[PDB]
Amino acid sequence: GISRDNWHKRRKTGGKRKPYHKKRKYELGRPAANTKIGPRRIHTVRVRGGNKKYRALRLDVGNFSWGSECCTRKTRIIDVVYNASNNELVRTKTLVKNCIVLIDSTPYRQWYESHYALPLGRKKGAKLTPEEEEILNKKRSKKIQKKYDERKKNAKISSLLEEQFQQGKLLACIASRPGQCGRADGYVLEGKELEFYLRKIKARK
Amino acid sequence: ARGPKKHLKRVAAPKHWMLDKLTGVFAPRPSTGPHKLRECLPLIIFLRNRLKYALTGDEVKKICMQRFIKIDGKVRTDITYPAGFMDVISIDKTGENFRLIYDTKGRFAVHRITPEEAKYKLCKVRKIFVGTKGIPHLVTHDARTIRYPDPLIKVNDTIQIDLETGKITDFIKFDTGNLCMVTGGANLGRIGVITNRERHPGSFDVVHVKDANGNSFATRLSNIFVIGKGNKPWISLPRGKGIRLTIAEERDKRLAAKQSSG
Amino acid sequence: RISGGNDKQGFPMKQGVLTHGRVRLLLSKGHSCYRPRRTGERKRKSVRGCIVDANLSVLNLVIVKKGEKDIPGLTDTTVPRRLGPKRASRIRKLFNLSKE
Amino acid sequence: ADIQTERAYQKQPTIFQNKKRVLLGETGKEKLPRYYKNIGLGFKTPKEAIEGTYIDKKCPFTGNVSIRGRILSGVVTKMKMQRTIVIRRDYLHYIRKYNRFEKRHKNMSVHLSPCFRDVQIGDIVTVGECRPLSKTVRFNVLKVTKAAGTK
Amino acid sequence: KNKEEAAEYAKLLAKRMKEAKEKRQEQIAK
RNA sequence: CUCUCGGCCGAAGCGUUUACUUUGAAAAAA
RNA sequence: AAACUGCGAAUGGCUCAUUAAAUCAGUUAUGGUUCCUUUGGUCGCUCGUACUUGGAUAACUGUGGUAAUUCUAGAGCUAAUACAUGCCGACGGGCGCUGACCCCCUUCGCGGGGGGGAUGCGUGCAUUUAUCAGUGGUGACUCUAGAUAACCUCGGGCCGAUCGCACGCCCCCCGUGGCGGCGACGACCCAUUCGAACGUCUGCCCUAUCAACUUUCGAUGGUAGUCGCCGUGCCUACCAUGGUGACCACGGGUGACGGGGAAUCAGGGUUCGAUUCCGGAGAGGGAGCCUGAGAAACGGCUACCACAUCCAAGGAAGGCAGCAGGCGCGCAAAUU
Ligand SMILES: [Mg+2]
Ligand SMILES: [Mg+2]
Ligand SMILES: [Mg+2]
Ligand SMILES: [Mg+2]
Ligand SMILES: [Mg+2]
Ligand SMILES: [Mg+2]
Ligand SMILES: [Mg+2]
Ligand SMILES: [Mg+2]
Ligand SMILES: [Mg+2]
Ligand SMILES: [Mg+2]
Ligand SMILES: [Mg+2]
Ligand SMILES: [Mg+2]
Ligand SMILES: [Mg+2]
Ligand SMILES: [Mg+2]
Ligand SMILES: [Mg+2]
Ligand SMILES: [Mg+2]
Ligand SMILES: [Mg+2]
Ligand SMILES: [Mg+2]
Ligand SMILES: [Mg+2]
Ligand SMILES: [Mg+2]
Ligand SMILES: [Mg+2]
Ligand SMILES: [Mg+2]
Ligand SMILES: [Mg+2]
Ligand SMILES: [Mg+2]
Ligand SMILES: [Mg+2]
Ligand SMILES: [Mg+2]
Ligand SMILES: [Mg+2]
Ligand SMILES: [Mg+2]
Ligand SMILES: [Mg+2]
Ligand SMILES: [Mg+2]
Ligand SMILES: [Mg+2]
Ligand SMILES: [Mg+2]
Ligand SMILES: [Mg+2]
Ligand SMILES: [Mg+2]
Ligand SMILES: [Mg+2]
Ligand SMILES: [Mg+2]
Repeated sequence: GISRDNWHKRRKTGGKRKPYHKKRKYELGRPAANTKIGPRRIHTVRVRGGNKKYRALRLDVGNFSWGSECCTRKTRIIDVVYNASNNELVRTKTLVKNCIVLIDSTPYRQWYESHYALPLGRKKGAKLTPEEEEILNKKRSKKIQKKYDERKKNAKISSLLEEQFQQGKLLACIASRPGQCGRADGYVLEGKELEFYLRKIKARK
Repeated sequence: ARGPKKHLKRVAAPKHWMLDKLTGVFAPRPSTGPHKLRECLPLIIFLRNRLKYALTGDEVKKICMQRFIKIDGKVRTDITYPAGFMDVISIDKTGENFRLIYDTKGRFAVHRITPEEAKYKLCKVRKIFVGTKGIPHLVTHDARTIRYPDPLIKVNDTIQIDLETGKITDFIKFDTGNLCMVTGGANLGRIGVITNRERHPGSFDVVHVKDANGNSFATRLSNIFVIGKGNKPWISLPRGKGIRLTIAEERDKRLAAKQSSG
Repeated sequence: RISGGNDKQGFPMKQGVLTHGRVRLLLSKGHSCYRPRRTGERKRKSVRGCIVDANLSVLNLVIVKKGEKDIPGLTDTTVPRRLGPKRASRIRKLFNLSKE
Repeated sequence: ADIQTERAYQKQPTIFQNKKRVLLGETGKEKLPRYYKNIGLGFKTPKEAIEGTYIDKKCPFTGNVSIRGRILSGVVTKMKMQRTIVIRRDYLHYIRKYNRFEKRHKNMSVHLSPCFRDVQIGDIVTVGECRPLSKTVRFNVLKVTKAAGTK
Repeated sequence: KNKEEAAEYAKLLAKRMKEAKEKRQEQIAK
């Protein structure tokens, strides 16, 4: 079938070579796993040595890490925005390694509000729900309030991430290969890389 | 081929087995085990060709299936079991103990040992690595893995193992002035004292050895096995003390023995 | 109940195929009308469809509900003896035994 | 800016450049810590590799490659590909029948790291073996020495 | 077996570290 | 061959580098 | 006996058609991969019906179909180390975060400190991602080991519902009696053995009446991906215009499988090597696959191409370059 050998290629000088053996089992190849966005659907593949490869065909969730805060959380995947290799992958919404995607921001906001006890992602209208009020304005003792006030010194986030939190969606990059391991894992974009990808996305439109 | 090979042509067998050409087409292919195929001695070869206990391969099986032979204190019924360097073979039925040691000709010799000596063996440290939970592990030349070794033991050293419990009793460090035997190459079977070690980064190291009579030679680092500390070995030596004679003096010794015979 | 049958060439009927005639199917382990000789072996075999037609050598039937009278060859015969259960739990289930 | 020329972001994989810090340490300098390693065998790391800002995953000093095998030498002949050059190795082959020699040559495509600059055609290069980096490249430039005509 | 081996190696490692530190201290003091 | 650092030797740089010759090691049996 | 289950059938044997930096030989590398089996190491390290759980299938007994096959169909029974499902115990706790409340110092007092703590979440080894610090080793790791936040695929990683032989010691006891010795089988993961697979350097016969070749359909290199057991134009997208060649590229021929070797030879050399050993390739020619640790296997399967067997014309079955043997071919080669 699909063979990824080296003897069907031309030589360095440019002349062609005559093969001396037919296709072998260990030189085989398999059709690509075009992973889309939807309810989870994964097929297992029996590979050389008796091992398994998890061929993810459909994925909708994955665990992403906020590196600056070191906060890893499991969040759903919403859409694909940018792809360096080819723009056809963006149109068909294919999940591959190093593609830029949009993920939900709710678990990160919950962790941030439970850690620093500061508002985040809230509108200027100051509308609130009592659960969030008791999460932020809880009655703490002197020692615990002392730790929280000290934590409030380091509570500061760049304007780009704050705007993304206001929008409700974050930009992330996938670091795992969905077609090989069956899961879509990655990290939240931030810093110079976030600016680079924002500029690329804006220029694409 | 499409997979592992299961046969061994008799002419393609190692030459230190001293097999003859006209007996048959095949030779006993050693089973997988602690020692390499080219550096072991199969149990059948030692049991019928060296000791003359059996005449055919069937009699070797009839001996082995009576659970008479023990290798390193454990009963082996496989007739092609790979037995290698510094191994102990015990036959309780006849009360005999042997240790596989190369002679000066590079062949395994029938070397009888005291039953007290048959309780331990020497091993060469091949690998040192830390495993899960920060536990050191030591891997020897005969595939033995030992947990929690002495922190001072490094690679290319020698450890003494008690065959009953399989635990280290003591060790010899790889330093100049110790006693070593060559386990491979052109100087296989020679015994001497390490003189100096040459280090070649990215390549093989070369070690110089000098014997009792003053003859000097060199080998690669992988072919050296430390036997004893200083000039005193920790095991019993074969008839030849590890000194290789030239052809002229072998002829002289043979003629002297013939003259004194009769 | 219609169990199966064979057409005039002796080929058996398979449940899945919905036709009046014969087809050729690549059969592997776990399929009816085929018995592999090697592990992983598959073979192309001719199989008659499941739909009952007039071109059948024999048709198999299983009685599920009994009628007014009983056929002299089929029903009036006494039931034959058969092997009993071999697993202990099935013994207990058949004879309503307790743990004691 | 000058480094970012591809559709994908060019980053050093083993360096985390998004570590947050106080506003006082941000004003000082935005200087990313450089990743480099000693390749061994007595070869020294060029100062341009340590102090540089280029990104090259195939660089022997700042990339993910391992130098093991044979160490060879050649003369630079062509510099027209991106980050890889063509060198020529000359030798003599002995013919037993005539007791003489004949001149022979080989061409090698080797990878050239951005840390090595001011490399001209006709200077000596010492290369080391690594894993296959492309269809025809198996060696990486380790040292560059100038020609005899250097002033 | 796990417990006994762990305890024995803990004792041996304490002995080795103490010996090394003592020798280093003697070398530094001299 | 060369200072330095460590126990006359040990480490490190050697050699502007080769070609040549003489050693040594690794080199299936038949 | 038969049948289910497990293993082997990928070794061996035959031939030399293809194949000219290809195969192959010497020399190196995998710090860029997989590995049945043997040997050794782990296997209460997880804090959350068990005195043994479930449904079927053969062999067997009966009824049949077809001219025909190592074709099988229906009905009645019954097993597991087949197929599935699932606990107890160790289990007392320990450690990370959350932390109402309770104390002990200084302070006139706020304030500045030091402890204890109920209640909640997580926890072991493997898997995927992100971050932090720097036990043992290499010439060199983005190595090994450690810490932190999570994840952990229903086409699902481990954490024993298996078998044999000798059978004994203990209790407020005669019981739900408790404990115990050798083995066999199985299993996640390391190490080892047998390898396999991709790489590095050098090396091959004639031919210019073959002088330029490669790049539309990857040719040379870069970036990101896909696929693969892994490294790589192996493939994809976007890019640069590269790469080879009188030191003979490219093309053609070979009555070319390559070496260890053989004949002849003063010293040089010439010719041969299908052939018992080591590598390679093939099973009439191509191609595609199932199972399995390992095959693009052919005394395995599926098609096409060429031959070719039985037939009741509806269908069924093929591969001697394995041992004998037969036809043909030829100057040319043995016993069913
Ligand atoms: Mg071929
Ligand atoms: Mg074969
Ligand atoms: Mg064998
Ligand atoms: Mg001559
Ligand atoms: Mg040889
Ligand atoms: Mg020879
Ligand atoms: Mg069977
Ligand atoms: Mg098999
Ligand atoms: Mg034969
Ligand atoms: Mg080779
Ligand atoms: Mg690899
Ligand atoms: Mg293994
Ligand atoms: Mg039935
Ligand atoms: Mg099972
Ligand atoms: Mg680690
Ligand atoms: Mg790539
Ligand atoms: Mg590329
Ligand atoms: Mg020839
Ligand atoms: Mg030919
Ligand atoms: Mg001559
Ligand atoms: Mg002559
Ligand atoms: Mg030959
Ligand atoms: Mg030949
Ligand atoms: Mg021929
Ligand atoms: Mg084949
Ligand atoms: Mg054939
Ligand atoms: Mg034929
Ligand atoms: Mg065919
Ligand atoms: Mg198998
Ligand atoms: Mg085939
Ligand atoms: Mg045949
Ligand atoms: Mg065959
Ligand atoms: Mg024949
Ligand atoms: Mg026949
Ligand atoms: Mg003749
Ligand atoms: Mg004839």
